[PDB]
Amino acid sequence: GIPATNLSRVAGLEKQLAIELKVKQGAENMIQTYSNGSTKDRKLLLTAQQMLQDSKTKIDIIRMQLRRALQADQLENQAAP
Repeated sequence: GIPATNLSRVAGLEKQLAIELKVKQGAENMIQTYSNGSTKDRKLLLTAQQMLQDSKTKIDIIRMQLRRALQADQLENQAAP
């Protein structure tokens, strides 16, 4: 998964982030819309709330993985004993 033509590792991590935005942003859009007046569904309201909580949690997890990816690839001098 070298950061070059391969784009194997980059594509995997990048796509994951994209999916998160779709679900997270999607949930937020629904929550705000409900407050407006149109839908204002109570059952749906809570449902979206749960969606956002789970979605955001996974995002932070993936972010950590990214940083870890760069650390491993970099190595920096001799590997620590």
